[PDB]
Amino acid sequence: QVQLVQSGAEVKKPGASVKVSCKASGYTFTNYAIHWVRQAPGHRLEWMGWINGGDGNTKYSQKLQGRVTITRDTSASTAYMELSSLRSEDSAVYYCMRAYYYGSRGLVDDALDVWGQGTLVTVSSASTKGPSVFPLAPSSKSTSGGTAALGCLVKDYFPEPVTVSWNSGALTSGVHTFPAVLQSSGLYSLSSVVTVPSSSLGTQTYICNVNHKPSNTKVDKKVEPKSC
Amino acid sequence: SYELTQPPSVSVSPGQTARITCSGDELPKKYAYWYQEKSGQAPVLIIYEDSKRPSGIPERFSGSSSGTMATLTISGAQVEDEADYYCFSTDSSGDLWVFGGGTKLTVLGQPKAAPSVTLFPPSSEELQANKATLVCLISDFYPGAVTVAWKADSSPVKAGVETTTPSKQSNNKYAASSYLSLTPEQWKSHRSYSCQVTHEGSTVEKTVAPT
Amino acid sequence: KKGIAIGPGRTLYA
Repeated sequence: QVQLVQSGAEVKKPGASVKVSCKASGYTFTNYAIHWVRQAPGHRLEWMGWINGGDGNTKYSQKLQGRVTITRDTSASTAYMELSSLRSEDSAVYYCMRAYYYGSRGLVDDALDVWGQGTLVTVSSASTKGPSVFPLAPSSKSTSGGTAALGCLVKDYFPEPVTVSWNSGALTSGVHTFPAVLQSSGLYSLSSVVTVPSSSLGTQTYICNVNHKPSNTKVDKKVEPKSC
Repeated sequence: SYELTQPPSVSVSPGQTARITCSGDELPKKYAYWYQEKSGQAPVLIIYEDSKRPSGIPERFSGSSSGTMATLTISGAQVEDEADYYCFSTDSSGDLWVFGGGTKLTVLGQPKAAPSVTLFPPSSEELQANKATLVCLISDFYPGAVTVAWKADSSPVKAGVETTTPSKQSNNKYAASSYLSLTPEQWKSHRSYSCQVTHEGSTVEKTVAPT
Repeated sequence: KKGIAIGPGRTLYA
């Protein structure tokens, strides 16, 4: 029931500012505090700051004091994080996490490990490139009896990431989303493949939902078997 | 300015008990919190308030704190426990939190695993877009090293190949991708294309042909 | 002994 939903991924230039939101639901927003944690894709976790849902008081990391500003909107149940003067060392996944305790006596409800899905911001001066989506016709050479492998190919996009859904989220069993390659052109390309029963080939509808937030692009590609 | 110091990496054998420490000057009068973060996933709170364990965490995880040193113990670890572990506590005033450096746990003696290979030919839509891409997927192999090679007919491909660095998946195995970008003329001319996957001496070769 | 850190300015000490 308790949930933290963050805003989508963004691209910024060196020197600009990024602002990520964090909408809370399932609990009294003013009783808890909300942390902010950043982590480079190949480095360690870093604590940024936290803000009270009711007081609004903030305590930032001494590394980020002067650049970061954490706010909150009680009427919207949403906390915000803004980081200015972005440099290449800021390319990271940004999370929001609810504090363990609430109230004046520091109690806990039916949860205490609540993390948002994460927002990957990428500071760069390169061009924002949209993705191209191509269907991967179902194949049966990769066996498991009565199972076919079909998917979608997301080609030439920048920057990361690209999230791929299947049938608007109704298909999760057997969904394998591979990490993207870094081509010599500077663009990325990944593939998302799902394994389905062979009896559903030609009767069940399969559509992949490609979402590239850095370019405001969404593609729903129908995946049908080949017609030879 | 406050810091929590963790060992950079610890190694353990299956069934053995692994100890991951965390030293901090305010730990005598401040609680400690532990997080498990596997490769490619979000951290998970496994230990809160020095010793307490949240619901859903296996009982083999436990923690203790004494003096300026907190400790995380994993009794009888398996391959699933192979991940990074971070420390988490506050400073003297208790208004700012600090994460530890991160301890990488490694379980020894993991069996070899043969990779599965899947190769898709270029789609008819992409050929209409004056492009051609061959995707060679590799999954479920250990260790995380693989040698991918492409072939035009029977000769090695001279250009147009990109291969990912092998990354850990859910079941603590590895997966990789390999793409061969071609033109419609090259794909329609040669008799066949193949991606050769070599892992621990063994070799798997999948071949596709135009139309 | 040890206290908990609720929020900024909110800290139940020893």
